[PDB]
Amino acid sequence: HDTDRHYWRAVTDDPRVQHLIPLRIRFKIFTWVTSGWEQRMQVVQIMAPKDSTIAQVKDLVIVENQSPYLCVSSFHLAIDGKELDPQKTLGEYGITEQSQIDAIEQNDHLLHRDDERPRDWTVDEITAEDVKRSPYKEMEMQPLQNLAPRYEARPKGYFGRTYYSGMKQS
Amino acid sequence: ASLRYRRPYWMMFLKGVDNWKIYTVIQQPDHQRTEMLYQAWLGGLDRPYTRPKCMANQPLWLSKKRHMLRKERLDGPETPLEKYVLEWHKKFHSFQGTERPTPDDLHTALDLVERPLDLSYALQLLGQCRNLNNIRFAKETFLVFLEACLRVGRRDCAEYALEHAEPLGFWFIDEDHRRYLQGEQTWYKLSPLDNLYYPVEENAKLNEGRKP
Amino acid sequence: RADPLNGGSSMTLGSKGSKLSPEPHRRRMPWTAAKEYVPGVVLNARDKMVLDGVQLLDIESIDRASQLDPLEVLRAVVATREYNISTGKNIFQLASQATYNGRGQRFYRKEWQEGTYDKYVTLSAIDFDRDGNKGTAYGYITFHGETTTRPVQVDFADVPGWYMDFVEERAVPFTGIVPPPPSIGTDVPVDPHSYRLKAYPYYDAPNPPEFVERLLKDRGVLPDTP
Amino acid sequence: PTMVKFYHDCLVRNNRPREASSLMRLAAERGVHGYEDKWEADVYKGRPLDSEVMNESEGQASSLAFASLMLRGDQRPLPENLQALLEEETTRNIEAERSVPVPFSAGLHATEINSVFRPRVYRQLWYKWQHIANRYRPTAALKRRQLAPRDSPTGIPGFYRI
Amino acid sequence: RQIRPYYNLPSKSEHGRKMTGFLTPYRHWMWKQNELWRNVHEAQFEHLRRVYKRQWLESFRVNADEYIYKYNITKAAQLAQWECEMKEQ
Amino acid sequence: AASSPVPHIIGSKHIDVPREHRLRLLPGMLYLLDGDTLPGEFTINRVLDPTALQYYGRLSSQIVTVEAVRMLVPDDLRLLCNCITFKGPLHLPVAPYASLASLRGASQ
Amino acid sequence: ARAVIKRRSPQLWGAPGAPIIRMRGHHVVWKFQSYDLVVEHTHKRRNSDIRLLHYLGKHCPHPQKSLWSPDTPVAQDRHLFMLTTV
Amino acid sequence: IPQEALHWLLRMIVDNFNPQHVHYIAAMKTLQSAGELDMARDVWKIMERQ
Amino acid sequence: PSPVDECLRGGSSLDKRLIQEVRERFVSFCREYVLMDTSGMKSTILSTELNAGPDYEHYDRRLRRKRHWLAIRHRFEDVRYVIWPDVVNPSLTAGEMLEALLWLDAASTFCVRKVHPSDLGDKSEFLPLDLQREVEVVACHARRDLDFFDPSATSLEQFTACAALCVNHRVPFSLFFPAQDVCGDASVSTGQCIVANAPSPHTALGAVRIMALISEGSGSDIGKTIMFSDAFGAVTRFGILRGLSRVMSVEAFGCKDALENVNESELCIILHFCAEVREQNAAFFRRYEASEEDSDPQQVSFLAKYQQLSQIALARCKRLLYHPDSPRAQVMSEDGYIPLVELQRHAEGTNKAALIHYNLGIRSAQGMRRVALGAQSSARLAELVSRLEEASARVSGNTLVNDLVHHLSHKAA
Amino acid sequence: ADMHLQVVETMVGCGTMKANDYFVRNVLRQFSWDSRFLEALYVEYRRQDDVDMWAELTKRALVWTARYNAPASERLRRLIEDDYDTIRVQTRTFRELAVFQFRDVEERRHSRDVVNELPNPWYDYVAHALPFPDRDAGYPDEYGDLGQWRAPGGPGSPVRGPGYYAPPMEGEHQRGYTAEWRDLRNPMRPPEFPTPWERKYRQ
Amino acid sequence: DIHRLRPTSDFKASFKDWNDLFTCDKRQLRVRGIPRMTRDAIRTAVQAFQNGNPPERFDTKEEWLYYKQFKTVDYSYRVIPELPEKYRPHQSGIDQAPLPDYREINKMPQWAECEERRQSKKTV
RNA sequence: AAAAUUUUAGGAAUAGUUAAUAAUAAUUUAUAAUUUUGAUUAGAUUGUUUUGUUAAUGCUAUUAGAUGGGUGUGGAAAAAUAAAAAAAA
Ligand SMILES: [Mg+2]
Repeated sequence: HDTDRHYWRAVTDDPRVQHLIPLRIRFKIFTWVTSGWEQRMQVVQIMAPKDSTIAQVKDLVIVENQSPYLCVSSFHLAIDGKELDPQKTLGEYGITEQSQIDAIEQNDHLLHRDDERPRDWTVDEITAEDVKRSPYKEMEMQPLQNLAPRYEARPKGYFGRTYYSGMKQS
Repeated sequence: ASLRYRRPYWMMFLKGVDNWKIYTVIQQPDHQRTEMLYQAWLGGLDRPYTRPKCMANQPLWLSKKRHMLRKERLDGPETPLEKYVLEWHKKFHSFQGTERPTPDDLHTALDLVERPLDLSYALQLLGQCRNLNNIRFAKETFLVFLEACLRVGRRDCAEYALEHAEPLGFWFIDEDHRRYLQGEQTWYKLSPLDNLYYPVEENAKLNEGRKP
Repeated sequence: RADPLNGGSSMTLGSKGSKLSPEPHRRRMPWTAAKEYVPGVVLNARDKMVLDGVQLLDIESIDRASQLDPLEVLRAVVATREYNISTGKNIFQLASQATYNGRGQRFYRKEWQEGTYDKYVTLSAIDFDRDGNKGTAYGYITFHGETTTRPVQVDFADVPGWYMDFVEERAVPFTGIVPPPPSIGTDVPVDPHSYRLKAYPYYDAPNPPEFVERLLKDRGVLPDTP
Repeated sequence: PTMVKFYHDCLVRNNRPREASSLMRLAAERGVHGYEDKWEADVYKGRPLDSEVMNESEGQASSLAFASLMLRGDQRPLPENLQALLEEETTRNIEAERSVPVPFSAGLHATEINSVFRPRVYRQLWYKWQHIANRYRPTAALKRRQLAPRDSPTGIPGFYRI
Repeated sequence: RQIRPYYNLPSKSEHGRKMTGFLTPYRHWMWKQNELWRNVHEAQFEHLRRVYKRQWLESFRVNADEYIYKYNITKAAQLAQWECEMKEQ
Repeated sequence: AASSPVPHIIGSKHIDVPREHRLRLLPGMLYLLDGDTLPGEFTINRVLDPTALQYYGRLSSQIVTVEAVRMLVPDDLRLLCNCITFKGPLHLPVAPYASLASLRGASQ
Repeated sequence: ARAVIKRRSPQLWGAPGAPIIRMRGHHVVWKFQSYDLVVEHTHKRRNSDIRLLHYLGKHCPHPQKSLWSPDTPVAQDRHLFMLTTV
Repeated sequence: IPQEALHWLLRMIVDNFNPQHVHYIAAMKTLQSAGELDMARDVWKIMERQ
Repeated sequence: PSPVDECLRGGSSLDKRLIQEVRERFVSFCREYVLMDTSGMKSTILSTELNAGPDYEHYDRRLRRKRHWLAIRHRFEDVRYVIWPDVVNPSLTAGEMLEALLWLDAASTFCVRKVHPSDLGDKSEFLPLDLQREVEVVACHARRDLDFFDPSATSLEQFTACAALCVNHRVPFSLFFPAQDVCGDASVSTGQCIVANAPSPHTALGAVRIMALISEGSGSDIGKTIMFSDAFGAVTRFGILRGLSRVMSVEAFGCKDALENVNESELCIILHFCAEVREQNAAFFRRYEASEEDSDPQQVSFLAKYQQLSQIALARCKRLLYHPDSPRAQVMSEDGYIPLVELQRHAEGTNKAALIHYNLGIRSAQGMRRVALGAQSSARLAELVSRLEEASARVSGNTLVNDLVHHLSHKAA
Repeated sequence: ADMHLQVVETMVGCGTMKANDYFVRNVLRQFSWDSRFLEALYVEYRRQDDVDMWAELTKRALVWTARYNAPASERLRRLIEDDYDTIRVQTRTFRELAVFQFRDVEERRHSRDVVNELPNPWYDYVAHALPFPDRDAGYPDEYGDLGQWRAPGGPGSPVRGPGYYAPPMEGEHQRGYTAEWRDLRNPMRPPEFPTPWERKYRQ
Repeated sequence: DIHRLRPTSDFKASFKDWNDLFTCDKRQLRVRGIPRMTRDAIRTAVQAFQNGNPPERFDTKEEWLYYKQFKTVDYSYRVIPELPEKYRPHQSGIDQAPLPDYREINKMPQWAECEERRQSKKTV
């Protein structure tokens, strides 16, 4: 239970605050209609930090797609056909929220990933083991079903017939 | 009514020992000498040995040795059937054995009968296959059993199988074997290689000629 | 808990039941899981009065002086077989006398077919040890038409009291695999003329009139008199 | 009688049942007090000594390797290629059972557990010649409040201190 | 205590107890009848349990609301008096 | 695989990882191939135990008939391969967009 | 869950069990015996200075004469009285 | 019962604790998730009276 | 008083079994010094023990270890020419002399360092010994006989210990091997002799010891030890290539959980070895790993082993970083004694679900720790992970050095 | 499951008699389906030809509620309740009916009775649930008396100082011991309330 | 009468008929000369028969007499065997394990000799 | 887990020891720790505004309890014996 916090601080300070961009990245998929295969677009939306590189954006797409049909092989990020250098920042390409980014796959390969980083990893090092969802998708407050409501069963000083003082000093 | 808190936890579900109160006080030095003298009294050990603290019975490696070192009760087999009984116990009566016998292995024991003492050894192997090993017999098992008892001249046990065969395990007994032992027929088989009715005391009456 | 009797109700300790949950109440004792048990005292103790006047012989005693007459040996074998059958029929005693070790046949306990209880086990595999009356049996459990997906270990498979009826169509050889019998709701379509449910959830059997008469005579409502 | 009590506990600690059975047999014949009832039969009567086995093994050849093996009389040895494979089976199983530690012993034999010794001078006793290594008497010999009343000093300063 | 009637299944055993707990179907049926007659009483028991629980919670709500009102007035007057004494000091 | 297209469940050959990366990448991976061709550097152990073959009863009855179950143990004894040979056709209806429609033994 | 079970007071599911409302007595004669309706554990705590959870009241099992009969005569007022605090 | 979500706030004030904003947010969300809107407005009135 | 004191009291020292007895008594003396239970023993400077020793009640806690080390020194000055005589058929083999030298070095590294004012002797006796002549004599007696180093694991530990004795005591390791393997060479170092004669390790820990002795055997000569390529990418010396390929063997680093017993300090050695191999042979790696196909069957094996070792080392770094003190981040000793298994084996299980000594056996194994990254570990791993990349890569966008820096700042705050 | 529920309800409402096969093949074994699926499917069970097919399909639906841990809702049990004269399928347990009869007869007899309709303060409400009383009963005293040496009593005692004379105190203890602590032995004035609850109780 | 310490069947002469048995309370059982546990069992059986429970209980006398012969301190239906001072044959005077006479046990029995004589008569 | 409060008519030394620690399971470091504001040991020794007395903040009494080698079982050793604490119809 050592969570590196032994007091009550109701406010959120600067090391947990991140500056994020809602980047949506398109994938070329194929759906079956009565005629045959039809090419459509599947969008994966991530929150990438502003100072991140394109390899980090690719890793964010890999860890936050949670779909077994999209990130199956080695893909490549591109804008208007021109491929992106994965060692460059998003600010060097001027990538904004309206920038259309595509993911071109090479299905002959097989993407072997190692998800050793948890999905909710911030600087405070507090992650859940049964997390199952990116922290931007989950709600802030919800009902706790795992715990149990417990009432006070140990009286301190008052036990009975007449409340003279109640032993409030104890 | 449980012994969970009266004896140590390694004696959980423990039944069938001689006295489980012995193995709670083994570590006392007067009982520690008594255990090591008992292992020398049982033999099979070249060095002084005590059984482990969390064991009541003998260990599996030690009881396997004493079962292999134990001399058989039948010494000096005269007949090849009695050598097959010693091969039966080394194979189908070893310590913690897994393999079961075969109905063809029972046919080998029923084909080596020479003296009437051999039928007592062979039919007790037939009882272990039905009761102990619980093996379904083959289709020709009563055929080998019938000709085994006729070598030793014992007909009263061969007709004993006909009045109740399903306790003995003979699920197939052909009608010519039933007519022979009950007295309807006077022969039980026809030889394919000699063309004569067995036994040979009836062949002198039935078949006066020899045919291929 | 996972499954309490009548919810949480604690006016008496008998209102909870003789066991508080089907799960084991402690983690260290998995043998305390709630399951259907079998009266092994009456069943495992066979009648020893069929061995009187019968000279049994030990396995190790293969000396020449201890051998018996072959008629006496044969009546000892008959008496030992009648001793092993005297209480009931085992699974391993019924399957050894069957084709393909009884694979695919339906074995059932005596009380598995009476009342509104309907349950059998379609046998899939039996691994005999050297003592052929024991071992371990496997099968698909069918309870009121519904069937398991995988073969389960048949509990109390060595205790006698089992029955089966041999059907040649259900026999599966050692080359093939025993197919699971179909669930009457899921796999095959439901037909009332083929299988009709004796019981269902939220159903209790009607009261027999002899039990009603017996309880009203015990409580004193009916004038029971000699 | 104090020497036989120590020497019997040392031989059973060092895995010597033959030397301990010969000690109880010796103390019963000599008339040592406390040992006239403890007399054990000699199960090693036909067996030779352990020291003469070892130099015989360095230098009948079938009985040379299996002279140390103890048999009941109703036991026979295996063939020598089969028995020697079985003899190394037992010596790897004895060392496997002796290497596992007992979890609540502090690495001690059961003889050494609760075996604190001080001489007889530590508990209200003085010199006597016949008590060579006399263990001090227990604290149940002298109870307090039977030698002096309540709130009154007793003349036993270091009795109950072990 | 679990009743062992004389017409239960007897365990012919010299190494233990002489009567098992295996019933008769009549015993099963009459035990079910007694179970239902206890089930009526325990249903009323649990009903009164939940009724008394919500009664205690509603009483705590009302008394806590009154105590919160009076204690807020008291603490406001106390803080004003403490501020005046601090100013004088 | 008979109802939706799964990406890497059916290949044209065994996946060729190097011998040094064989123990690291291969466990946890599954693929279906056409025909009974086994990978090299493996010892073939056919499962003939009826106690072990009984658990494919629902797989052989309601789906494709199980012909042979083999366990492949390598020279270093550290990477098993459970090879099961099925015989077509499927008893389940196969979608035309499914992965098993790209298999010759499953469609025929 | 002991080796030698306390033969005179056996209970269920170990100590300390569920809280139970009991009517405990005193170690006196019957003519001065009174009862205390108390809330305690299933096994009685004899190693504490807190031997009960809550004290619900006192019941007197001896009937008292109605000392309030001429106040307001109602039906069945002159019968005896059993005093209890709840 | 959902009334306990209103109860454990009130026992927070009887035991002389100052309820933070997360307690009011959690109480109003828990009482809105159970359909008790007047209890959520009572939580708001408790927050205003503090 | 040691037993060796009664062996040097005027006997005939040329007798062979007397030399063997002296050797085994000195081995037992050094081993009972090294494995001494030092639980209650404390050495603090006490003023009242100035003109005397420690008091009679505190002999075992204060005087015992110091007198044991001084007895070890005073017997080493009398015995070191009997066990290890000078080089001019021997009385002792090379293995038992190596064992005596190893226990002597283990007693020398753990000597008593604190010098009290009560001590009448010189403080220079509280320093570790110089065992250079004994390492040279053991090296001569080990190069005298053939097949002293074997592919077994015990001979792998002996190889590690002999390389350690040559590194610590300034002796060249080439004296441990016959001179025809060193002939044709003007001068060879310790680390090159390690990397040329290393056996293939069967565990990750033996490879970690070998990779540590390679780095520590050549401090400034770490460039000349592991350079096997030219400045253009062509492989110069294939002997170093074959040694470095059989260091990162498949029986050691082949499994996905091969680094499950690697602590925070050994992972630094692994990453430092990988970073030094990448830095010394950068023109080889940046040419061959990207889009180059090679015909040499040894180079692809070395490249696959290096990629596997780097990936499992980065995976172990992410394991120790992203899951601190986790049950999947715990380590254990190699061939570790788990006593619950041996307690279940030597008992009788009538019900196998009832495991005896469960509440103690499930807690205890041979050394098993919850592993988390410290300050000295994280500050070194943040350097080594950045060393694993190329010079043209941006160290800002690396998402593991940034996580290590933020972990350092969060744990320091 | 809610995507399959609309398909099952559409196949039930269209009267195609194939919604049960879709529920078996797609929703039964591989989904965590709620009971309202059967609330559509019983209508599909209702439109069968013979009554025995309807009965066996309803009983098989009840066994499906038992097996896959999906308990039957109140609406489904009330749907099967309305056709009990035709199907004779029991949809309530043996326990709930014995509770229901003894509860309903008692509640009807209680509603018709004119005597026991009066309110009962022991049964209707809880008077007070707070740990402390709402008004001052005078106690505690916070002073000693004659023969009491221990003041303050320390653990579990409300006495704060000696009764009559004390060692010299400073600060808030000087104001407390002489003026501000409780004193129930005062015959003129009770221990005073906090402000402003003392101004309106001056008389 | 199911208990050993409740001899209910010893007091058949203490009542005249059925109504006298069923109308007597515990004070009238005390003045008739009945011990405390016996009259408590009698009154409990009468009050159980009045509530609809006939005395259908198993007689626990012989089972408790079986469990009494062991050294259970709490009579908790356990089996605790007594350990004597000599539990091994070597300390009771027996020197070693008894060897069987292998020439005596390997002789042919009398029925085997008679059947061999019958075979020798019938073969010739 | 913490604070806190014992006594000796002839008053002196104490230690499996104190803190640090990448150290579970301490091969290291230190000018270490207790004590004349009364320690350790030895003697007496359950404590407790509950008892008694008196004008008395004085003097004088006490019976709630606990228990590192009997069994690593059990959630917890409290386990070799207790008129109830009614112990699963
Ligand atoms: Mg230091």
